[PDB]
Amino acid sequence: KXXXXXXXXXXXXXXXXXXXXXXXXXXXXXXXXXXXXXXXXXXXXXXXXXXXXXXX
Amino acid sequence: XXXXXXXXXXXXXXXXXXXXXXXXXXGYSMFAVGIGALLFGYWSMMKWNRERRRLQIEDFEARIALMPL
Repeated sequence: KXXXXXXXXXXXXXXXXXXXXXXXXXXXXXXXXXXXXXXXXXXXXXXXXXXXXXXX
Repeated sequence: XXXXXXXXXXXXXXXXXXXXXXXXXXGYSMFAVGIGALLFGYWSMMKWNRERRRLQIEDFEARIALMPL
């Protein structure tokens, strides 16, 4: 019969897709990003005049 | 006639003879068999482990093939 086929060595992970079904990419479990990214500004500080301490 | 204990020596039993002598093993020849058995030991053992690999991959393939499980 044509039923006989030997594995020989290994599968080596085969990739095949045809049906897909709704694609499905993003679901996971999380609903929200939560507060998003924190506000951070970049401008590079010049010198900053006068120290905070009593002795200057 | 007088009869007493007679003297007999014949072979004298050999006065102090060494019996201890080197036998079978020589020295360098024993290492050729000793280390020779080791080199024969690893070569015979590792070929079986390569034959075990034929079984190993085939055993884990059964898990991948079985998805209704």
